[PDB]
Order: sequence, then C-alpha cells, then structure tokens
Amino acid sequence: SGFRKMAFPSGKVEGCMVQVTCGTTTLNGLWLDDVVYCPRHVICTSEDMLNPNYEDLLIRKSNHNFLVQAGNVQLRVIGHSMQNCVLKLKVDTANPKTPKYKFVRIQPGQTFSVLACYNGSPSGVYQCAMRPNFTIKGSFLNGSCGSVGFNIDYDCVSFCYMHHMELPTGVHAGTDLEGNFYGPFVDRQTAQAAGTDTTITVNVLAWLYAAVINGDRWFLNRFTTTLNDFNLVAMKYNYEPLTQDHVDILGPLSAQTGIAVLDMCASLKELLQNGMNGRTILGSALLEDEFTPFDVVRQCSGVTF
Amino acid sequence: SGFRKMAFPSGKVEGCMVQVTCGTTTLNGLWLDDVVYCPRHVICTSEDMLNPNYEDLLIRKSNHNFLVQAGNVQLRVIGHSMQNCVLKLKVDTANPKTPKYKFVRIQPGQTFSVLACYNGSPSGVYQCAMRPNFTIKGSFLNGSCGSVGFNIDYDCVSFCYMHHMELPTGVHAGTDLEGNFYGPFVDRQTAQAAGTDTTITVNVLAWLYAAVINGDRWFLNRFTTTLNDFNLVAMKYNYEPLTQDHVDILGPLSAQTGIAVLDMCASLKELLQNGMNGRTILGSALLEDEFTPFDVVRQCSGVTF
Ligand SMILES: C[C@]1(C(=O)Nc2cncc3c2CCCC3)CNS(=O)(=O)c2ccc(Cl)cc21
Ligand SMILES: C[C@]1(C(=O)Nc2cncc3c2CCCC3)CNS(=O)(=O)c2ccc(Cl)cc21
Ligand SMILES: [Cl-]
Repeated sequence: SGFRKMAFPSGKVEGCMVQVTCGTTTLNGLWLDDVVYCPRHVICTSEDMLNPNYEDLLIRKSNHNFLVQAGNVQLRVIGHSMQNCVLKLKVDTANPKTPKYKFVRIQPGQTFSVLACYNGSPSGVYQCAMRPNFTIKGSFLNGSCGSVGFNIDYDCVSFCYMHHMELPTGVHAGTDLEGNFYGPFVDRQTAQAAGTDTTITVNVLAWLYAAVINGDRWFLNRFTTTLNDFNLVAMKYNYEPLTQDHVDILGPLSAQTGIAVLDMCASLKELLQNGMNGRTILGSALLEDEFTPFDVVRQCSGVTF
Repeated sequence: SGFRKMAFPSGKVEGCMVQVTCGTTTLNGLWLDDVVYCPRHVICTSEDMLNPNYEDLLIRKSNHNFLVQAGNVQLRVIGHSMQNCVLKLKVDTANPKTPKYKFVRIQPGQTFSVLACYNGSPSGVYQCAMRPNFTIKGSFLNGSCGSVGFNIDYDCVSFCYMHHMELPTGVHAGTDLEGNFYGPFVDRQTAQAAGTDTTITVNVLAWLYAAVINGDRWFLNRFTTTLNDFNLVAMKYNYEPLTQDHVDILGPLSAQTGIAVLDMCASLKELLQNGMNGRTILGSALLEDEFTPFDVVRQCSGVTF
C-alpha cells in the first residue's frame, strides 16, 4: 500500500539529452536517431526576442553555428530545418541509445513525467499534469528550455512536451514534439498571461477512489446524485464539467471499491460545500487533481517498464 | 520558478535492477560489479517468517538454488554470503552498466529517491524521507522487496535504502545496503509497530525559506524566539526538537533571504498556532517536511524573488 506522486523511470529519456548552443544562448536538445530537437528560440538574442522573424534569423545560420554536445562528445550538425516552434538539427551520428518512441499530443487533464535538464545534463524528474488552461505547474530555472515531458507505454516512450517558457505567475508553457504550443502562447518576449485555471474533476474523483483503496473512507456517504446536478455544483467551484466519458473511464475503480461514480460525486459535492473539517485524504488537506484514472490503476497494480 | 517534489533521474539505478528467485519467493536485487544484493528473506517461506533461523536456512542452499535474471539473461551464481539482513550473491558477470557508487547510511530527516520495481523491472520513481521513527511513507505493493533508495549528487549514486517490509499502518521499513535495519525493526513477522511519528522541523523551516525565495512572505511576523522557547512550543505539536546543528545548517538559506533562523522559527510557531486561514504555501495547505535544507538549495534559484 501507499500513494505517491510517481514519475516514470527516466533512463530511456536520459540517454537522449544533449546540450545545444547557438551564439550566447545555451539550452537542451532531444537526440533521437540522427536528429536533435530543440526550441527554435535558441537562434534568438534578447534583442530578437521582442519581435523575432524566425525564418529570417534561421536563413542567416549555417550548420557550424549550432554546437551540439552529447556528454563529452561534440556532434556534427549536417542540416537544419524548422517545424513550427521546434528546430530540427540533422547530425552525423545516430543516437545508439535511441529508445522505441512516438511523438504524441496530450489533452488537458493528462499527466506526464518531466526530466528537468541543464546543459544537456538531467537533474531531476517529477510528475505533472497539463492544466485545463494549457499551462503546467513545473519547476524550471534558467537553462531548463528544451527539457521534455513523456509517458512510457510498455517499452515505448511517448514524448508529449518540450519546455519553452515561464509565464509571469511562475507557471510554464511549451509545445508538443512537432513544435505546436499547448495553449494560446507564442515564443516571443511580449505580454502573455495564463488564463483562469480550473480543477480536473475526473482526476479528483480518481484520487478519491485511490484513498478508498488505501483505507481512507471517512468522506463516503449514503447519497448519490445525477450528472446534471453534480455539474451545476462543480461549475460553481471552478471544477471542469464531468462528462459521460469520464464516468465510463472511472468504471473499473467503481467496480473495485463498490462505490458508483455518482455516489463518489455526492462525496465530492459535500467536500466542496463543507471542506475537510480538519481531516486529510492521502496526507493532503486539498483535493488533488494530478492523478488520472489510469495513474491510480497503474499505481494500485504495479505495472512495469 | 516553481517548487516540486523532485526525484533524481533513475537511469543509473534502472541498469542495476535484477529479479532474484529462491523456490517460490521472487523479489528484486541490486547488481553492482559481480555481486547481486537482495533481502535475505528471499530464502524464507511464509512458514519461516514467524521465527526464521536465517543461518540454518542458508546453510541448506547451494549457488544453483538462487535464480538471478537480468533482463532476458540468466546470471550464474558462483557464491553467496549473508551480511546482516542482506544476501550477497556473487555472479559470473560484472554489470557493464555499473555506475560510480557508494553505500551510505542516512539519518532521520534525510530524503532520497525510490525506484519502485517488480520482477526486476522498474515501474516508478518517487521522492521520500527517512521519518524520525525510521519508517518511510512509500508506495510499495507485493513484489517490491529489494527496491532501492538513492541520491545522485554529481555523477555518483549513493545507495541508502533497500526495501524489506510493510508495517501494519501501511508504512515501510528497510535496511541500508550493508543489511542494517533503520529503526528497531526485524525481518521477522513479529508484532512490531512504528513509534509515534513526528514532523521534521529543520525540513519545514527549509521549505518556508523556499517559499520566501520563490516570492511569498505572508506567514512572516515581527517576532523572534529563543531556541528553547521554540522547542517547548514545537514539542506540543509533535515536531522534532530543533538543535544548534539544524540552526547552523539553515545558515546559507538565512543569508540568501535575510531572515534569521530564530525569526523563521517565530513564523513557524505562529503557523502552528493559527493554521493557514485558507492560504497555501508553495501550493500546499499543510506544512511540508520532506525537503531538506540541501534539497531546497539544489532546486531553488540563488536569487530570491
Ligand atoms: C526567456 C524565455 C523563458 O521563458 N525562459 C525560461 C523558461 N523556463 C524558466 C525560466 C525562464 C526564464 C527565466 C525564469 C525561469 C525563453 N523562452 S521563450 O519562449 O522564447 C520566452 C518568451 C517570453 C519570455 Cl518573457 C521569456 C522567454
Ligand atoms: C511479507 C513481508 C512484507 O512486509 N512484504 C511487503 C513489503 N513491502 C510491501 C508490501 C509487502 C507485503 C504485501 C503488501 C505490500 C516480507 N518482508 S519481511 O521483512 O520479511 C516481512 C516482515 C514482517 C511482515 Cl509482517 C511481513 C514481511
Ligand atoms: Cl544523512
């Protein structure tokens, strides 16, 4: 038993991290086969960041302007191209440590592991979720740009995030591995703000089921509710609407604990209207929303990679 | 910006995990150079667990009774010896993926990363602390015995924990890599219970300094305290006594933020008395004690906001 915020083992991703330098900017790159993927803002100075014309900045660069370092070895750049907000550096050597991989775009509410890197060297791994407002509450300092988010499905690494920027509120924004930003963000030094965030309802419910599996049942009650009445309640507390898809997805956890999804919704309704009253759930005084229904099933079953 | 519970990148430890089988029992082993380290209870049946005579059970075993599997390869056992509660299996192949390593015994309050494994296969990584009562609040199911705790400051892996058992309250007990248990526990199914746990005061203080660094000061006050008056109050809330060593260790964080340790102790005294009043500190409604002074310096910026 026990319930922790758990990240995937990072080893398959550590073997892909490289350092990319162009001029005075140094950031992280992802080396898969003979290509290094990194944020295209590596070609910008602080003067350019105000209003960059990325194609115009890129046309002035040659292959030898990009310095790529893998461990203590210098990789030779033999080509370069831009795809959305990501730069693709063709290198001479294929990464012998390239794992089985896919590039996947995730949806808000989905979780992933972040391997925080500085100078192409991994320093930490943590778990987080794509918020409904498309930001992530990460932990990144200067030099972390190019750090990646991923999930592991059997032996295949699914890369879903590449770090690009920090917003004024201390939250983070980035792209998928095809360079498409999550959220209405741009890679420029301009006024940008995170939108009003909401709580991931299906994830809080999954975490309530995890608490029941771990022996925390004080919040259970005899009541049930309807999906229409619960959504009228949830909308008042800045919770995301719960759909029939979310109810279907919580089916296995409902069968394991014997608590119907709308039965658990009535517990969440009472927790939202009354609070915890000095109590905790899984060592937390807040309702936790960064564990998906699948994360809960995985952690309470022991799936390996 | 941001503050997350962050684990070390697990790759260097993933390349050491093996599966160890003796009869009907199967658990995890740590393969470093030509030795596999695993809990000695791998030689026990559930009938041997009440009063096992390990020396008598071990003398009846030969090298070929121990099945060690590394990935899809069978390792040949050429020797075996017991050191305290750990079994050391001499194998015929040195692990080519052996990182630079040390075995270190940690003290209560210290944090480390746990690579949870099943059948010699890593499933997840999380951060945790050695509680004052020598237990850890982990996430471990049946088959996780032999999973290890470690730190990776610089390029050297310091192994500090090997998982052995779950106590009746759902918390976990284990040994250092020399087989010495942390706490008054035994690898025996005896009526043993964790002592009453306490909050790691020096770690809560470190985490309050992390919140100041990230730009938050709502909890500070104009008061100070003597160390003894602070300890008289702290012990009423089940907080560990703060020693002069802890005050010395908080020196760097005190210098960076400009807040004297005994002044931060005064904010802590007031937080214990008043609660948070609807507010959070670094996204938490509870006072966090699983970040050491060293973890805060490692994660946080050197420039206070
Ligand atoms: C400076 C950069 C950025 O956010 N880097 C970064 C990323 N993560 C954390 C931290 C920073 C910087 C200092 C704090 C900590 C560069 N990326 S960008 O998308 O071009 C961009 C766009 C706009 C702005 Cl205002 C900054 C940036
Ligand atoms: C049975 C074992 C144990 O706790 N395994 C285990 C270890 N970690 C987690 C989980 C379990 C079990 C199922 C749930 C989850 C084996 N280790 S031991 O030190 O010999 C020991 C000592 C005392 C007792 Cl009461 C049991 C055990
Ligand atoms: Cl220590």
